[PDB]
Amino acid sequence: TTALVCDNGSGLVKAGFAGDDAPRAVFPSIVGRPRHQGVMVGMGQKDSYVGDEAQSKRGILTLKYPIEHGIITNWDDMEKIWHHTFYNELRVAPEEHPTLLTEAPLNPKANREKMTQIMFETFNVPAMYVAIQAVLSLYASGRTTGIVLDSGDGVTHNVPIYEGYALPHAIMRLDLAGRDLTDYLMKILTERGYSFVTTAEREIVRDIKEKLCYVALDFENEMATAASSSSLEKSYELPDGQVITIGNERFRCPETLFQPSFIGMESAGIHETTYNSIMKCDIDIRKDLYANNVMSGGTTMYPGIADRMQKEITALAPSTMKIKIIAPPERKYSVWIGGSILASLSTFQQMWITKQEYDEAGPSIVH
Amino acid sequence: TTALVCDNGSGLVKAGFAGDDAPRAVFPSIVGRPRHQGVMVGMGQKDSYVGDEAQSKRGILTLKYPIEHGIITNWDDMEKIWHHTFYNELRVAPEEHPTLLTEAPLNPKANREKMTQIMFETFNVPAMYVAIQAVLSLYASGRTTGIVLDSGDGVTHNVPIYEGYALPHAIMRLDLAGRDLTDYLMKILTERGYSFVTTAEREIVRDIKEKLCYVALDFENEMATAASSSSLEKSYELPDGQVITIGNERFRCPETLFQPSFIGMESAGIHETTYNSIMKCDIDIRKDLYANNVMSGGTTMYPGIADRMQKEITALAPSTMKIKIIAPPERKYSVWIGGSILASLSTFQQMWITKQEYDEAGPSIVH
Amino acid sequence: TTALVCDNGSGLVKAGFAGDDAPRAVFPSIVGRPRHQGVMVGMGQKDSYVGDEAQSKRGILTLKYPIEHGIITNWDDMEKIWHHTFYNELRVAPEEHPTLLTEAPLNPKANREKMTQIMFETFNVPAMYVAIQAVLSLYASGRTTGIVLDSGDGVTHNVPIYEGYALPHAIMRLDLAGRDLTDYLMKILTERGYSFVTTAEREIVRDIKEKLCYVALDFENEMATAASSSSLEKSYELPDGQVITIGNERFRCPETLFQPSFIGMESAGIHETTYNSIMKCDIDIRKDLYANNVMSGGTTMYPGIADRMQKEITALAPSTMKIKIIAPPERKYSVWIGGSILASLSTFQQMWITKQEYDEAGPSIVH
Repeated sequence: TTALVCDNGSGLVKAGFAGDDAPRAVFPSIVGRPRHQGVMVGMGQKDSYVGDEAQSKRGILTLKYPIEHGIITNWDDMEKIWHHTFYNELRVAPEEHPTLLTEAPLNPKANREKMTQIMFETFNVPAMYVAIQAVLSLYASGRTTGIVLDSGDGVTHNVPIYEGYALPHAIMRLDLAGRDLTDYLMKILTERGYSFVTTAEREIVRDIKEKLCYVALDFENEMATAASSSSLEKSYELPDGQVITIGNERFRCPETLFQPSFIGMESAGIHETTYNSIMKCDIDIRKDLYANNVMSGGTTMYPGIADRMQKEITALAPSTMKIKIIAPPERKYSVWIGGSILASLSTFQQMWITKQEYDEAGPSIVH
Repeated sequence: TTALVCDNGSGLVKAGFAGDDAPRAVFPSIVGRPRHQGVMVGMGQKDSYVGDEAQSKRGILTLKYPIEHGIITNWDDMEKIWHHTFYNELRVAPEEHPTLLTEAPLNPKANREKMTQIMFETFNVPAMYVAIQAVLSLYASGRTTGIVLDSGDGVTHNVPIYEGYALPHAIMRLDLAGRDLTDYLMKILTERGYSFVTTAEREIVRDIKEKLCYVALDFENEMATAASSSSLEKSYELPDGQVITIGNERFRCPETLFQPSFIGMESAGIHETTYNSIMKCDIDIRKDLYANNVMSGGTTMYPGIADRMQKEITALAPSTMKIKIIAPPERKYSVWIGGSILASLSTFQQMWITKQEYDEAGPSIVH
Repeated sequence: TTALVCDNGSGLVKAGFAGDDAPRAVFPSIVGRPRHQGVMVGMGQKDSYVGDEAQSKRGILTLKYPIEHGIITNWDDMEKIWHHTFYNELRVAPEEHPTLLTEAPLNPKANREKMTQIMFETFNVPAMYVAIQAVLSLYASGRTTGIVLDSGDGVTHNVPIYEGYALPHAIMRLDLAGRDLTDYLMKILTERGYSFVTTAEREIVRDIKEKLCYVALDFENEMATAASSSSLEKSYELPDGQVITIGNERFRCPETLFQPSFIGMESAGIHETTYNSIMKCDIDIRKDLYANNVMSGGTTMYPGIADRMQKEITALAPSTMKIKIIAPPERKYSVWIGGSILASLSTFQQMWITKQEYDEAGPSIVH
């Protein structure tokens, strides 16, 4: 009966049936093989633990994310993510639900084909559709115009949409955030003697990326007050007992979003990719792209944005033009709240790929 | 029919069929040749007396323990231990029982090979398995995680196990206790004029190590109250008639377990080997190694432990972490209660070495 | 007058004035307190012996290396290393020489500050500079491009440099070798019954790490010929009289450099850190990083490298690309031969920290 909205997270895969409030299942997408000798012999141990149990059994496994730089690294682990989610989380049969899957707008072909093809032949869903994650965040936002920011660990994208069409030549992909923000945080916590070399401990770094980080209002003046003796230093507690005190680096790591030079990436910041995508759109349409800048995803939830993002864009943009930055409550579930609206509406249900069409055309003509 | 659990004591060899309550036979493992001229001529005297009769015929023999510093000194005496136990104690035929043998985790190779090989070719058992003594104490404990302490006269070991695998690089071997505690007790009883120079009399020292010793709560303050006129002095009775009054040295000898400098050993105490083995294990796993410290063996049965061990570890360990020291009732039979659980369970019975495999591979591939 | 190049060894501190051939003084960096009771009463004994005399007075002391995991453990012993070297080895006055000190590229802050600050305030040098050990090995190598390997007991590093700039986001630190290779050698010599438990005896293990070890060409086939009766076994002689015969473990211990799983470290081998640091550098620059792989330090002097290192990298690297592994004669003095070239050249002498600047800025602005 009911359609299923399953979002192919970069993080953080999100799953829930059509409507209403939020995804029913969210989990960190990890598969982990056992890296220690089995001498206990109980045995009772699984061949590979998936999440969430692989986030409660850290250090006895070696966590490997299955999606890396926005591409699925191997479909052997990906299929196990899917199977684990459908059977032992959601508890639904594939033959009972038409599904809805997500992708990234600037991702290589035939990665959507191979995906679509494997999911139809392995799980035998009765119908399917694959949406780019940015378009769904417009439905979630409830605006009919604007530039969409889907930023997750680790693929960001910048898609401009105007009432009610998209401009093909204006889409910008930054590989700037967020797994590289995790790795950069791990490199600048070494500056205060906190060395987290192992795979498992890298998750702890990610947890400090959630809770303790913030973004500055003005870099130079936050760097100034960091030099002062005042308490920028916040004390985190670690599962083994250690108390970790981080200062400067706490606001330094997210600031990378405005200066990619810090992480050593040549590309221009969110600051400039916003401006340069708007100034690749037609003159008349720019008037309503200003004041319809819509952020989304989990990596836009740091405290110091959006009024940093606002002040930076407003400084580079032409004088005497109104700029408002639209940032929804609960951006982490934005894409999913999109998907729910889509699959419930008539009539584009009948633009979904159905099994009869798949039998005829296979991976051809997916576009 | 029934499998036999036979524990290769360092002491104190322990033997009993599979299940249930306790080993059927325990004995001090001594062989003794006759050190006096035979002029009685009855004769009727055995070429060498084994225990228990060699502990009732002391002084007419020279007792020689067959396992010394955790290694079997010669298999000529060891084979006589085995033969004596199977035939004139247990009263079982070797061809009727699959056996279960024990070893130490950090013991030289090919001492397990040579053992396995001699026992298969001499006693012709139909199947065999050799377990390290620490792993069996986990089965006895009924916990799935924790650091294991097998301390017997005279090899201790410290093995960390986490659900349900072992960490290879964290095993610590101290040669600190217990035959050196016997020898140290013999050296500090000389301080009160009790000189026990002969081999036989050394057993009497060992008996005073059992009954009269205790461990302090705080060394410095027990040393203080020893200087006081109050009765720390306890009167032991000796088989010849002598009444021996020991004071300070009564709590001094076990304290060596926390300060190896007293016996002149360079290595760090149980205090520090516990901490340093935990801080060689992964950060996430340390959280559940704290509060799963499991003691075992006969030399952990002194009265003043475990709350000395507790207070000392709790002082060196990081602040705000829960530490409980798990010390079973009847630790002297712990290993054996382990072995019983192992050989009764399916399926690792079919990971035992069988005669057909021994015919094919011999001492090769025992690992 | 003349500047002094003093290399802050992890081993093995190296010292010599500016130019020409080799360091004038090399020594094992040990401080040792006396672990036995002083009953001889001559007396004439020093409070603590430093090396070299602490390597001729082993067993009466407890040797403690002052640098542990690449960090200075306490500056009380470090200052005594420095004082001993300058006064009773080199025989130079601190006020007479501008000095040159070394560090590690991925080492916590403020460990270079605290060092610089203590050495300026304690020894009152008229000028100072602190170089990372890898950059100096490029000057020694005489190449203008390439990835630098500084591997000493016990911090390795992997720094890529291209004509004539460095790439910040490509530096990799492995804590894989070499004190852990010493400890691993001590753990696998126990497999042949050679138990070297004490601190002093650990030096003897280190000496067998120098002389008798080798690296395999192909692991699986060297493991095969080890199973054969052919003489891989080499006989070492020990200062007490013992003749030690080691076989398999002789080539097993260095092989850890290609498989960190053996020592239980989660990180990827030199094999993969070489490849993964090159494939984090820009596409155009990789062409000349291939064939400019430059090794350095004392722990790269084992016999079986570099043609193992070559064959392993050449197998993982893309097809049809020339790979040469540059390994200098006398790699143990490489860093120092670097330092000599640096301090002799104009003009970056005037980028050294001078006393006037230290008076003004102190430990601030060392970077």
